[PDB]
Amino acid sequence: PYMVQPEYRIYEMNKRLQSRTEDSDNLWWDAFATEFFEDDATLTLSFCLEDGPKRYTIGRTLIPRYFSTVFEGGVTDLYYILKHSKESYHNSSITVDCDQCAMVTQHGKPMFTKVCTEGRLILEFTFDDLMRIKTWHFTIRQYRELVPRSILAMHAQDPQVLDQLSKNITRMGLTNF
Amino acid sequence: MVQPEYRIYEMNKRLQSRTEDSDNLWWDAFATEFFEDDATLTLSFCLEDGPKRYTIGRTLIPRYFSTVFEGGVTDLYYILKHSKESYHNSSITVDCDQCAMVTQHGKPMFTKVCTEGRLILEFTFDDLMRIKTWHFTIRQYRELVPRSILAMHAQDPQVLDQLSKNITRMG
Repeated sequence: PYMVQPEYRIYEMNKRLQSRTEDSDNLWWDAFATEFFEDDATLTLSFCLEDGPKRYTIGRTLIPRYFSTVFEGGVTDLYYILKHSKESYHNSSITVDCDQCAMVTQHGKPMFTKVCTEGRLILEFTFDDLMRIKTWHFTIRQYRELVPRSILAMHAQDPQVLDQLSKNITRMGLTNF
Repeated sequence: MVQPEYRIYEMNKRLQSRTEDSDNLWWDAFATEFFEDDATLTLSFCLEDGPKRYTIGRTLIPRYFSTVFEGGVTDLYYILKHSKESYHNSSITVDCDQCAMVTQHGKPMFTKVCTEGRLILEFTFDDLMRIKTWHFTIRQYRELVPRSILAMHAQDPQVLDQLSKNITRMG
């Protein structure tokens, strides 16, 4: 009766990523993959290095493992910004071809780094009622680790920062790290 | 099954089509697309002296958004997290306690600025679904700088070139 256009599917995927928790198990990730990918889908990461092109292709089975992995090291947020996508409708598929795609991951402590991985993202959807990704190909061109700067001078005098210093010397020694 | 939060995704997409040469007329069409003819926009702070509220009238709403692009900014988008949607007579409320306004700067710092807080949006329950009120309570602010990832970046001859250009501007 209706049909989701493909950019709404991606907003859905960002929204679903936002409800992941530190308690989300592997079954939650399996359902994430079942929601958005096809049963035979693949996910490819591509780099152009001095040695030549580097392909990393993940089968459908490990697509859930991949997303769980991106979250592993204290990550709290992951989302996708697609800038100026081009859609092309085919007989049985739609392709979303984004030249400026940014994958954003927010880290927690101690750095609270915002990581931006940017490149070309090619998405092949099925012209389906379900509208799931059949191929995900991400060619990485650019990478940034953004660190919050200390905005005010008095921040370097915060007694909580100095306590963190003193709490190291309490648990470890002064001659000890 | 109507989905009001996506209206802001569309705003994000629409903002991306802004160019370095986007008119005042362009921003007036932007405002007309997403805001009612009588909308207001309010930013709020809780400060040492009490609530401070800044409210913009509809005619000043396009100039709000283009001002955000005046410092050499290249991107502006909104990230809404765990929004609660509410349906009234003729209105829908979108209340997001984790709204992030993200702006990308250009040279020399290439900063990414994240302004975060509570965003409340009142939409008309009609076919255009345009914003009646936009109320943003700013609770958190971060200026993120790209770090230098590799030690050899400090020896880059283009970095030394800009230094050399500087000393020329001295005598």
